[PDB]
Amino acid sequence: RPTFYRQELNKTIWEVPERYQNLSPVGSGAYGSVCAAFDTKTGHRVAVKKLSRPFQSIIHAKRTYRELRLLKHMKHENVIGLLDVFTPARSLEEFNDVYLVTHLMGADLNNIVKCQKLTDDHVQFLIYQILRGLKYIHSADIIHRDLKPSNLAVNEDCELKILDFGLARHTDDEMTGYVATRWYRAPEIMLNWMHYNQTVDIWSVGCIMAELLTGRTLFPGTDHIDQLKLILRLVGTPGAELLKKISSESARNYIQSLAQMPKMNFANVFIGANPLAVDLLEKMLVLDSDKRITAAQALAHAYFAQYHDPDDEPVADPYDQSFESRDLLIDEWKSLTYDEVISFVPPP
Ligand SMILES: Nc1nonc1N1CCCCC1
Ligand SMILES: [Cl-]
Ligand SMILES: [Cl-]
Ligand SMILES: [Cl-]
Ligand SMILES: [Cl-]
Ligand SMILES: [Mg+2]
Repeated sequence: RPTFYRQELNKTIWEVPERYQNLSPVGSGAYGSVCAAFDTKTGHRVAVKKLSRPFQSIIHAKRTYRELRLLKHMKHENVIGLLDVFTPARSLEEFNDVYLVTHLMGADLNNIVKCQKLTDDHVQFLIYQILRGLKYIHSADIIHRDLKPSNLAVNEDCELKILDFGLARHTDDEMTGYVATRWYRAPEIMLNWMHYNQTVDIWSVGCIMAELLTGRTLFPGTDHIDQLKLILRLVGTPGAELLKKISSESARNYIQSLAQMPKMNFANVFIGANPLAVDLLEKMLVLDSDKRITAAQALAHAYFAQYHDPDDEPVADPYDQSFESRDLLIDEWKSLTYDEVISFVPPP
């Protein structure tokens, strides 16, 4: 057990191992209560997150367990991973706080890139890395649900990591109005058309790729309905095949109230873009999710010929998420979380 020291940060007392020095509050709070630090064992600048009393309810206790399980599993160059997890408690009986440590992320895609279009070579490399990480995520049967520029960390060498695992689900209010947290969502999850699956994340990648090519948001809707109208103008109104798959009777009735429209010519929307990029966008931005390209298929598309290497695009170890359908009491979720803290093994 390391020696811990105490200091007042973010309105509470933080107690951390001596290896972490120069703690300073960082960020806006979007990912929790976070400080930047220098890790003297590894030489890295790190982010340290404190979960203060996270066993206050069944919902919070299970969410804490979920975040630790997901972060402990993710081991891929293009996905956030866990450097350390610790508690100052010496036993289960005094266990109350959890701290998580990762690499410190400087910039994201949209603080760096807002209002600006990038060169085609840059677009190839950035989208390639998103798809490489997504192939890994999907091979573990995890659905991200919230890919957007603010969740993509990027360094000076254009290297990228996917963020946002195990946090609270987004609220109705967070999704209302002229807001970036809805502009990247697939129509079937935005409007609860049907039981969705991992294909929702490929729609989001298409929206991100379009924005890197043009410098502009693809579907900047002022509300859910305005956004649906922007989507259907580009990709066309649904045919009878997809209408049958919309299990919501009320949503199906609303769709039929709209005049029918054909799919637009993407070469006349994305004027001047690499024809191979136009082709890939047509395969991602398909209304019927069953027919969208997968991450593994997209890595083999000719647009990525200068980066694709099928011997260096790994998949994940199996991820048991049977806990997600299990009902337990607060103290049982707490004991499961403690076991995962004490069993952590750091990376090489
Ligand atoms: N759970 C997370 N998803 O994205 N980022 C996350 N956290 C950031 C701060 C350090 C802990 C991990
Ligand atoms: Cl230490
Ligand atoms: Cl504690
Ligand atoms: Cl964003
Ligand atoms: Cl597992
Ligand atoms: Mg999110």
